[PDB]
Amino acid sequence: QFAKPEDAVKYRQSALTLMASHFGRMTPVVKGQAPYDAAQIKANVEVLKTLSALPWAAFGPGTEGGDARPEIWSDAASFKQKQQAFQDNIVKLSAAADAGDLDKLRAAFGDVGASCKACHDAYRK
Amino acid sequence: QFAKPEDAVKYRQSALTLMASHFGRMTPVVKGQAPYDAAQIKANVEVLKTLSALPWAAFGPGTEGGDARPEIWSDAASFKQKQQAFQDNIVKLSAAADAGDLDKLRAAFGDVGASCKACHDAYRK
Ligand code: HEC
Ligand code: HEC
Repeated sequence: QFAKPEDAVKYRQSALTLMASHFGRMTPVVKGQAPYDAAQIKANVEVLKTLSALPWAAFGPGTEGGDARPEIWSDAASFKQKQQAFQDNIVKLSAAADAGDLDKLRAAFGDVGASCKACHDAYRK
Repeated sequence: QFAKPEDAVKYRQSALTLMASHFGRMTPVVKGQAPYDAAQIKANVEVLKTLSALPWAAFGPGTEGGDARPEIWSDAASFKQKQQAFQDNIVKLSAAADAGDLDKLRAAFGDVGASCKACHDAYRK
């Protein structure tokens, strides 16, 4: 699916846009601004779970481009910990949503958001 | 998530790009050009299933834009049948992949592809 590096960039940017839309739309619920519908949030977090695993395979060898910093590949072990932190946080978010626990969902959501920002600050231009 | 029509366009384009990548990468397997790994295809078709439901909510009222033709909204019943045909075909593809049946997977894949093209020819500029 990624014949040229531009194809990997296009795919990962699309995946990250979708992941961001499914994460960000839950902000009002975790802030108490909109009612918590546990079944709807559980379904949305399943979509996010699915999406959250997709970008990383499109940052393979020779896929420099987009707004991705070169240190993703020169500091691969460190990038892998930023990715793992995020994926571990998605597991926590799923656990909270599957249990229908709003207080745990809020904590997990803030952990996910902090991991998005940590990777942005180190590896996104 | 779609405050302005441009946000709905961005989301749906991202979803359609991902859906296309997960569909298209199975072409060599259904053509007999690459070995069929039933468990890998089952996992990929689950991703595609997930993705295939996402664009349509981003073609709501007042979301004209992108390469979407206006007849999506002026002929809504007809667009809904092109969308349903495609989603019905994704159910067939999932059934084949879950059963590990390559011959059924090939048929279902060609049905999905024909439904992509049918909607493209009528509703994509
Ligand atoms: C590193 C491990 C990351 C984590 C975790 C998250 N993002 Fe990120 N993001 C990262 C990179 C290296 C890039 C640039 C990709 C490129 O090749 O250009 C991005 C990009 C985005 C984007 C823009 C996508 C686009 O349409 O171009 C968005 C909206 C984005 N990232 C959001 C986002 C959110 C909401 C995250 C947590 C849920 C998140 N990212 C995690 C690196 C990493
Ligand atoms: C109507 C019911 C559609 C079906 C079924 C499929 N697609 Fe489509 N697609 C459709 C429209 C109206 C548009 C334009 C969206 C816009 O606002 O611009 C598209 C677009 C695409 C794209 C381009 C996405 C982008 O990055 O801009 C691709 C790659 C695409 N469609 C592929 C595709 C495939 C592979 C499909 C079947 C698996 C498929 N589409 C179905 C309408 C419809």
